[PDB]
Amino acid sequence: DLKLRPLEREDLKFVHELNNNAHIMSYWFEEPYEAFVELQDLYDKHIHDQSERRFIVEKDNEMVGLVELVEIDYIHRRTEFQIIIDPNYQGYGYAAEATRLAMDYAFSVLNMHKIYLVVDKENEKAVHVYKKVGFMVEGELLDEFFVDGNYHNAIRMCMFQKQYFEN
Amino acid sequence: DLKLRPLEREDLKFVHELNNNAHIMSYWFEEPYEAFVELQDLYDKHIHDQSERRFIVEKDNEMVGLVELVEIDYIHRRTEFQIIIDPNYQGYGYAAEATRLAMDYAFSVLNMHKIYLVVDKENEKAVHVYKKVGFMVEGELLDEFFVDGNYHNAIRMCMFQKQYFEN
Amino acid sequence: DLKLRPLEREDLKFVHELNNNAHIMSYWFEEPYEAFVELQDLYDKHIHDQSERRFIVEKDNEMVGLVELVEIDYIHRRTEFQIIIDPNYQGYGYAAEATRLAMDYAFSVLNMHKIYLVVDKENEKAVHVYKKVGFMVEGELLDEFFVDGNYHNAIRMCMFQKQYFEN
Amino acid sequence: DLKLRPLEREDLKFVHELNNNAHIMSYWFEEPYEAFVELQDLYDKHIHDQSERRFIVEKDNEMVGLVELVEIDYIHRRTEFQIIIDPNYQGYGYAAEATRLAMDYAFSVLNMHKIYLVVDKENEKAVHVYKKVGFMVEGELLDEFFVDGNYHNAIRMCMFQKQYFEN
Amino acid sequence: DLKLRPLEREDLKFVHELNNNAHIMSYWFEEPYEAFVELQDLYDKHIHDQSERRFIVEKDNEMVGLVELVEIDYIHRRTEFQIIIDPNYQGYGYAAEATRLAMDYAFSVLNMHKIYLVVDKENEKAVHVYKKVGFMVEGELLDEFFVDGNYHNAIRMCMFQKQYFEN
Amino acid sequence: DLKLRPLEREDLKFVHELNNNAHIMSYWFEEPYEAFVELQDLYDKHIHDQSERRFIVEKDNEMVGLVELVEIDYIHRRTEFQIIIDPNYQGYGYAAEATRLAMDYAFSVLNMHKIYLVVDKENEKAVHVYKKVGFMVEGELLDEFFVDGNYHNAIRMCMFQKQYFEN
Amino acid sequence: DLKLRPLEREDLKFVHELNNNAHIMSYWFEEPYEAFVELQDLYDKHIHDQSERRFIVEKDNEMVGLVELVEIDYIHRRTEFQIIIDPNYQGYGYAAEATRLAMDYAFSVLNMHKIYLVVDKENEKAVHVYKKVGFMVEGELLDEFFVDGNYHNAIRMCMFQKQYFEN
Amino acid sequence: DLKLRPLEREDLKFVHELNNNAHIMSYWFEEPYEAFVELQDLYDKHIHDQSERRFIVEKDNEMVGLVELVEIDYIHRRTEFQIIIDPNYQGYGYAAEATRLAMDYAFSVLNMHKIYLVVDKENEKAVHVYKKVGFMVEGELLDEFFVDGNYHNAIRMCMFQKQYFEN
Amino acid sequence: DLKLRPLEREDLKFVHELNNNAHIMSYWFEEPYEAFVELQDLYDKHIHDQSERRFIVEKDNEMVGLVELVEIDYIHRRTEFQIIIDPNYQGYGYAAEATRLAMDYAFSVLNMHKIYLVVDKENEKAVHVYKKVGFMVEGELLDEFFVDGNYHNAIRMCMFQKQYFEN
Amino acid sequence: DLKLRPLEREDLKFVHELNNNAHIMSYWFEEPYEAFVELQDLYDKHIHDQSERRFIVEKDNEMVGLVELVEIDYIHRRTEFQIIIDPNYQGYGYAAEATRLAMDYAFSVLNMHKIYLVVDKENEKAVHVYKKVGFMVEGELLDEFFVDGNYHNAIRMCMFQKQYFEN
Amino acid sequence: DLKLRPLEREDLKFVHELNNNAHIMSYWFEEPYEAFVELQDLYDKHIHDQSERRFIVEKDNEMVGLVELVEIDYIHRRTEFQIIIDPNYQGYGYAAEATRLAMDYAFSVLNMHKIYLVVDKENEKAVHVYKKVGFMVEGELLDEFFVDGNYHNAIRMCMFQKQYFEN
Amino acid sequence: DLKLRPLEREDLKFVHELNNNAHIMSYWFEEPYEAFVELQDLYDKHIHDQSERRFIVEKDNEMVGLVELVEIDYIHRRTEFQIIIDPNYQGYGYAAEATRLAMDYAFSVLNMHKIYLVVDKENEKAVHVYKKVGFMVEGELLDEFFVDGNYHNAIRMCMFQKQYFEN
Repeated sequence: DLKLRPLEREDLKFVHELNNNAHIMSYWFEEPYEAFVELQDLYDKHIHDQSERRFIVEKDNEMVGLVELVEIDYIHRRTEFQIIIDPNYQGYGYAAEATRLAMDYAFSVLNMHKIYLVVDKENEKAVHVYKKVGFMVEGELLDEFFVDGNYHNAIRMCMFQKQYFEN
Repeated sequence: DLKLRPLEREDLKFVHELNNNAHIMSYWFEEPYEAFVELQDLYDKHIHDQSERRFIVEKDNEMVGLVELVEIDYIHRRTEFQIIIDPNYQGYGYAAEATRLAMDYAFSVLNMHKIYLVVDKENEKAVHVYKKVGFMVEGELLDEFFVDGNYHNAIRMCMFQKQYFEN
Repeated sequence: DLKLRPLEREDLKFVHELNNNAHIMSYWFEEPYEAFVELQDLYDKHIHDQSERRFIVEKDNEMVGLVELVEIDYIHRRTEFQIIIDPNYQGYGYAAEATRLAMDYAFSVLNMHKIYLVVDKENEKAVHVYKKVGFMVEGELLDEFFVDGNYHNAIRMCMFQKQYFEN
Repeated sequence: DLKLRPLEREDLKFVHELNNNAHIMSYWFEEPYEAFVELQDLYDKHIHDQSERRFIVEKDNEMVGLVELVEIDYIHRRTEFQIIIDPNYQGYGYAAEATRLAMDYAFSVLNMHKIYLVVDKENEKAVHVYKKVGFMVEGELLDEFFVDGNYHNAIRMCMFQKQYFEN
Repeated sequence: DLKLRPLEREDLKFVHELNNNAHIMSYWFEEPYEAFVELQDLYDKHIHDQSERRFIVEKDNEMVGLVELVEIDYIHRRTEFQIIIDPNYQGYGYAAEATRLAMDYAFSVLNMHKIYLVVDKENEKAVHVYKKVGFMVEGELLDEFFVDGNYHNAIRMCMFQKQYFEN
Repeated sequence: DLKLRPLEREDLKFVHELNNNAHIMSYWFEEPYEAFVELQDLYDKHIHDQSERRFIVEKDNEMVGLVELVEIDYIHRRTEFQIIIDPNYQGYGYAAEATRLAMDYAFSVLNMHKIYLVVDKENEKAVHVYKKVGFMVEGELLDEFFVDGNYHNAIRMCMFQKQYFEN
Repeated sequence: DLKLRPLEREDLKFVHELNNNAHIMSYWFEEPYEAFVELQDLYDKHIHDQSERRFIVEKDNEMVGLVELVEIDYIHRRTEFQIIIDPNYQGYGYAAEATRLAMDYAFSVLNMHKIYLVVDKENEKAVHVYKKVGFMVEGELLDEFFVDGNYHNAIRMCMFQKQYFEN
Repeated sequence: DLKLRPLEREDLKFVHELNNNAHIMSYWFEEPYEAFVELQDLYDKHIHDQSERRFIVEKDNEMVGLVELVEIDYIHRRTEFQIIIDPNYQGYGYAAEATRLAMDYAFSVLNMHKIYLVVDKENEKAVHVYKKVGFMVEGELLDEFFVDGNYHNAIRMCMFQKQYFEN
Repeated sequence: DLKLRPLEREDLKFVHELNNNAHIMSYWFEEPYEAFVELQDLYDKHIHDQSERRFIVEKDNEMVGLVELVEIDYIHRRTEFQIIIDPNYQGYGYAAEATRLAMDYAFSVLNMHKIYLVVDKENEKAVHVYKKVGFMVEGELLDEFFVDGNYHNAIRMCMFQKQYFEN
Repeated sequence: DLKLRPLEREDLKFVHELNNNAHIMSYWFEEPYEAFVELQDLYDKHIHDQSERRFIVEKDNEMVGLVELVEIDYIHRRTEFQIIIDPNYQGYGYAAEATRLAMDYAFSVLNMHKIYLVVDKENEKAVHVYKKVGFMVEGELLDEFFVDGNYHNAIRMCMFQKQYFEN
Repeated sequence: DLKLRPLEREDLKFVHELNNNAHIMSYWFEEPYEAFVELQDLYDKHIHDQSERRFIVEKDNEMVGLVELVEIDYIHRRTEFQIIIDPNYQGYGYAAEATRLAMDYAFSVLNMHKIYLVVDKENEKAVHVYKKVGFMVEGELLDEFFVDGNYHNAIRMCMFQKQYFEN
Repeated sequence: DLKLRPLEREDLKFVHELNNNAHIMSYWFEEPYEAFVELQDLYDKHIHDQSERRFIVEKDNEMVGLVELVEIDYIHRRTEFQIIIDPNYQGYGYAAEATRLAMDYAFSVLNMHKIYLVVDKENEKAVHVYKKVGFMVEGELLDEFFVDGNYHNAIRMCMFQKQYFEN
């Protein structure tokens, strides 16, 4: 069955391969990086930084994706969620299960009150998967991302602890 | 007439006095601080950090407030705006003029495409001043801030470069 | 009226005097200290450590005591509380008022779920103060502290967020 | 026969595996860690820190678990005890034997006056093991740990030097 | 098909060979270097410097050249472009294709307003390539470079964002 | 008579005032700075950097402006020139005299082959000053600077060693 | 009445004056020192070292001597005791009272099991004062100290916690 | 024949194996250590420290034990002696020969005036071997060591240079 | 054909072998060195130092010598020249060709105005090769070098850029 | 009478004032400097560097000039000599006396074999003073210095130990 | 009466004046120094170095000279002695009295076996002083020091512990 | 034939073996060392220290001994000499030949005026070797070295430059 495990430094190569194929502008603890050694230096720099928690999503000891809890705020008890899945594993529905795992970790382990995520308004699939797992649309950010030649809006969706526990 | 000038280290005391009276949870380059020496250490640490630009708002060589451009993104050309004015100067309408100064700096000097801000949904004054100076409501963030005993929603408002230049 | 303000480095001298007359074995972020320069070095070392919050409790710009929230756990949302009042102010009831200030900060600002404290079972007046302000006895720790020649029991008392909000 | 030996750096991998399968929120000298390199850096940082002693409990040159004496206070002569046994060894009674080993070390080598431990009140089998080896119930901590979705009480149990020497 | 990928540290050897056969006076973040270890030290020093972006241009997992965006100015939104192709690949037109790749990255990802480059006025084939891909002649710099015994003029050529988007 | 002297650290305050009233986006060894302590740290960091030479232009022990030779290239023997005069001294012709001083230093002391400068094409009075002192127009840079709301062209002007020596 | 207080860095001068007149071979955390700046550097180096505790002996806010607990062993619960009194205060019997204060601190605060001291066998006064306050002779060390031209034996005397508490 | 040689870092493993089997509380330049990497760090820290000299005791290039001269005092010309022999080599009488080697080194090379050692009063074998090689009983230290559940006295024995040279 | 290439750190061994057989007093950036690790440390220390440029002289990927441009003065545009050739390659006339290569680099790449060298007045071969390639005698330095038992004079020879370009 | 004394850091200001009025290109341990703080940093960096010795030339506790022994070679026993005298003291003949003092120091204290100096061939005064004190012309360096618009030759003069001692 | 006291850092100025008027080539822990800041840096570097002991010799709280014990060898128990007295005090015999003070310190405190000193064979008055206080001539070192133009012999004189104790 | 070569770091092992079998108290730049890593650290620390020169004396690429020039004084032009030959080579006369090699280096390369050495007066064969190669007896040092139980005299022998050149 699908599993989460803490992200190890030895896994960074895999992570890089991910961020290579999906996009070109990747960040680590909100600092931008392009090359693998950049990613390694940021990892070493933020080794004990508790503002972000990252998990490898595994299927029978096989690395199939990455879950990221970023901008963790332990006073307002909220965190932003980001998920990436290897395109060699699309169709198995792993996105929803990994999102559910991350929801369980954030609400049941981290004792968070709110989870939120931001998707491009073109990616209607992402909006449907996230509505599937229980997210509600919270806002529409105007020209939030300059994507390949022009500005794109984004959908911010959110979900809360007590709503999650009762499902 | 009202003026902006670059924030100097020697001004930090004033800043602290501000953040003392208005709230209790203050940040510097997204790191939290309580005491004055904490603020000084963060200032020294982020001295050349260009992700945030801060200005003292002056009235005839008198310090009346603070303007902050934070989360500056030079690729997506956006920045978040925060303003604080000494309560010994409320009524003179300095909030709107300082916001206009910051708008001019961000759009005409920094060449930003978008400015946005976030206010508590209780502060209906802030919503009206910002609508006055031309901001449009962009979203409503749900239980975004734990404020003195319970969660509060927030209004995210925004404004764009070309809209600004034509007014 | 009685108020809290963030502990500044320039206040450490006052703190030292307190911990000198009241106790002889004092700690700073769980490290022991005796001399003033020890306290200063510990302060500088733990300047941004968010596991402890310290406040000077002031009466009309006069320093009257110290409030400490220590062992702050932002996942289990609990913190231990320690209070010291200058013995030149007994009778004004400043202990209970400062404890109430600290309760408001912990429950309404820090969003804590539980506050707890430990007192010597000899000091029945502290137990009476804390029962007054709403703490409940939670346990009795056996021979927890070696006090002036022999072991003493201690009372662990606690209070919870919603019970505080309903009173 | 079962034995203790000092924890070596080369053993950390084993330790990690333990803390991975048993828990997800693990600490090293009261600092939290998730990944293996985090554990290694914390180990290196607290190499000579005498506030904690850790032992590998071995059965015929085979690593079967971990004993931890933490929060060692050499003035009040007390320490908290934590034990972990690989779940591949339930039934051999290794928990009680390792706990007895740790008692002998703490009382006969460290010259401690008191040992205490904290267990979830759900795990009645740990309470039974510790009552077997001579621990007495000392207190019940209310909502001390947020465990998988809700707060749990905890049992604090303790044992003293002369009572151990007479048994 | 021809592609760009982020320059890795492990690629520096290839880069060196390029800059050795093509030129003898090479720079890295505007600091001069001759030997391989010089290049490595400069790379390590400017690892997170965002004023330059470098890409390996690859043809079917084979390293065929180097693209450099230097003097990146995120306020005036302009960058200088430099291209190198292994002389073992003349005729395949890789210069123009790599330049087009770099244009797409600069205008569509970096949100740049202007790209410019400087060529020796002797190399009319580079001027022809750049005119092909859409660059316009902007100026003639007088005796800008001392080349093999005497001074040479240089052609500064440029291209703008909307003109690129409409072609 | 007007004279040049080496820029001292104790002069930085004056420099700041200049760059504050004249511009808002100022650089030091091509790194941007806003506040005074930023300028001081940059000065200390580039103390022995020989790529830039800065002089205070003085009139009878009175500080009247700043001359900067930047981007000094000792192989191609060229340098860019920047001049600032306190606006309290317009009419005395100090700009041209200071520029002549800088020409003498660059051509007769530094043994430079070429001097160049860049001006906004709006400022026809600077172009007139520089044409007076012997500079020739070399090029027109298109939309090189984003100035107060829109892009401006710039004039690049230059002068050579032997032409200077024969005049 | 006579008092102990923690040794402050600002007191080191006084300490030096002591160690100047009594002997010529003085140590700080078992490292030898002669000059005042040597003493200051050792103090700074061992600032948090808990193997030695030092107290200023005060008479009505007047510095009259020094108490030192050295070679503190928190496992075997023993410490060596050293006392020095300003010769401008001999006759008042301050030696015995300061020794009694130090005994109370070691046995009642530090929870020590044994105190011991070593005196030259010539100093028969020291042997009588220490026998007065309850020390028993424990051993005679042969040629233990080379004193001003020849070797001297030493008397090691000791006293235990339970013996102290019952007097 | 039996030999001494300087202790090398590469020998530390052997040393650890010794201190593992004999006792559980081991020190290096008076700092306590448990694990092998702790021992290595202390060795590196005190590499040039001349207050202790350590020798490997060898029998035909085979490591059979360890000799330690600690607390070396070059002014009073004395040193404490400690010897450990692998229990796989008991019976060959190597203890006395290694002690004789160390005596020769201390008196004939180091020019020491006095050697002393401390043994548990239970180890009557150690007292007889040391009396055999010429040590005289010097004192009996009361409850000097907390050994496995209760306090033990110790015998301090010593021997002098001129007495040694004449035997 | 004979070639120059930038000196790499991996070549230092070869260099050492050279400086071993020819002389005994060798320098690196004017600091003296004897052993190989000394040379490596100097190389690492002066890695980016542009006051000296060194080239390996190669014959068909075979290392046959070393060219050194030292005391490079970019203001007076002069540099001292030193050449060393492996004695296993004497007779092929490589000295003159390597000197010609270095002349071309200094005059045509570095834009130097003057090259000079210093030879022992005994080495009449060196004077003839250098006169062959176009050097003119510039001076005779008296007792400039203490060579193997007595002082030797030296011949300083020089050549200029324009003289070189016209041959 | 005229005196030499070791150059103190507190004298650097005077030195700067010298190097300000005479020339514009000044060096310290062969590194170039312009500003006073540059000179201070070089002084601190080369504080124990014995390759250069500098003396203040004093007339009745009044600072009148500077003597520099540079490029000191302790193997070939030679040093270059440089002298600067305040123009407010020209005519008193202090140049020759300071040169004689420096000659005595170099030959009689430093045990040097040769002193040499280099002067511009225009300064015929310097050649006559140095011939006066006993220097012999050793060489004429061609276009050695680029001086204010064109190249100048230099005269290198020298003098030897035994010649000096016999006068 | 004449006395010794440990050399303080604040005394270095006095020391400098001494070594300036008496000599010109002075050393500190065998490193050479000329200027005052050199002496201060050397002092700070060798602060805890026990190979040298320095004393100010004082007459009624007035600084009259310097005593130095250098090259202290605690194994061979020997030290070299150097003495300096302000020339404003010749006739009072302070040299011999200070030398006797130093003898008492070396033989009675440091437990040295031998003291030795080296004087120029010209100074027969120092040889007479040292013969007076009990030194014996031990050797004549040939051309040991280059003194003001030529080599001088030196007298090495010595004294031993028991001979001192019997006089 | 016998030759000298510069001591490399990779040779230290050999050196250690020498100093182990010949002596037990060995020094490196006058700092004492026992173990191999001590020697390595001392070597690394004094890598560029020019006060000592060390050579491996080799016979046909075979390491046969060590030559050391220590206490090199470049002002008084003297150095102490120390020689060690592997005892597996007695009879070949390598001591005298290596000493002659060292003489040639010191007098003909280093331009030294005097060489001196110190031998135990017991070793008459070293005195005979050194008298053979031209050393003259200069002095007899009394009880200079504590050797294996008692003090020994030493012979100081020397040789001068011109006497060497005439033989």
